[PDB]
Amino acid sequence: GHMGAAAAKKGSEQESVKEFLAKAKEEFLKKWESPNTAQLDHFDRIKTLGTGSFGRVMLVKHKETGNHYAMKILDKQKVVKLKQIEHTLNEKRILQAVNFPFLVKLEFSFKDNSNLYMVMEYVPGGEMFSHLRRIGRFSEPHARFYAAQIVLTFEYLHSLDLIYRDLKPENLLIDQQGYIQVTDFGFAKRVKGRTWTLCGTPEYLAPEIILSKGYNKAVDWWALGVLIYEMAAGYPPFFADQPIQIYEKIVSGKVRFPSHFSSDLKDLLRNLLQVDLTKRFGNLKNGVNDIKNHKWFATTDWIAIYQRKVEAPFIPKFKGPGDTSNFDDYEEEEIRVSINEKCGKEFTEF
Amino acid sequence: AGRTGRRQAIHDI
Ligand SMILES: NC(=[NH2+])c1ccc(C(F)(F)F)cc1
Repeated sequence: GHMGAAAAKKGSEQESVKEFLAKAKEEFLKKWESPNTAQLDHFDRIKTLGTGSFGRVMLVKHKETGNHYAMKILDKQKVVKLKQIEHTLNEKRILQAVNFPFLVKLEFSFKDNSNLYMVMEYVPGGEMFSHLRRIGRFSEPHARFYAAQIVLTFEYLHSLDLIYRDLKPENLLIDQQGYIQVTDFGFAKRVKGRTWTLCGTPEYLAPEIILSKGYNKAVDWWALGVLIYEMAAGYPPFFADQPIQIYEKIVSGKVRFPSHFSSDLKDLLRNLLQVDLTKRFGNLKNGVNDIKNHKWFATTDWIAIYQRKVEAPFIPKFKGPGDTSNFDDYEEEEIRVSINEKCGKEFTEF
Repeated sequence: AGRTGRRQAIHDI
């Protein structure tokens, strides 16, 4: 066979994974079942680090301790649509319950008359997105180092019946050791089988989402294929100016690869970017092991990645606590808190 | 030709 000895080690390794995930699910459930840890005036606001339709993320400094954090601020009056609301509750509850080396750590959450707040660990190395766009593309070993962390993170999340649903370089921060921190759980959801919301980012949507089919955690493995392609090529596989054109390309079932992609890489991506769910890697009898044991990952020491023992390909420069040099600049708008509570009943659970 | 800037997610397409 392909493995000689090496097969016994891999099997024992797989059994240890099971053991780890069983303990991880016990810890998750304790926090999921039995979960206002601060207020706004406990923080100095320093700089906007990112913006979206519903609010912004700011670097803040805790007045008492002097620790720096990333504060996600959501305007309750922009979180209007039904699924926008449910998703905000998913995000908070999931983040407070998970624990994994490549997932950002939530520190505080609270709300006031106008906004919802989630205060998480600050990751000063910046978004993968901006490093990727600056250099163009990552070499295959570099992309593989990041991909391995996502594989392990999705193995963890899926074992807790959590689907992530917004994988992309914008959501992956680089920490001071050069490892990944997944940092936005706004589309994550606990799903025991299928779910039906039409949501995500166009370039990363699995075909079954676009086709309004009930779908499962395999959409994350499709998105992993998009991510690895984008990291190694510098652009994603389904690439067009308008969302409707992107959707047509995704559903077609056709992917073209750069001539510099290794044959091992193309093989992996053809099995991830597989429209047929009975054939998509991650969704088969052997689950995530079809991915972890693929030839493209032959050099990957999965345990060593988890334990953060592998030397990173890139270490971001940091000038000191609070440094924002690895982030882009954004327009700064004052945080105004209304005198009257807004949307109290719709966010009573937050 | 495609989108090169940051991409916004959609909560309900
Ligand atoms: N350090 C952080 N946890 C953090 C920083 C920036 C963003 C952004 F990508 F939205 F900009 C999100 C989270």
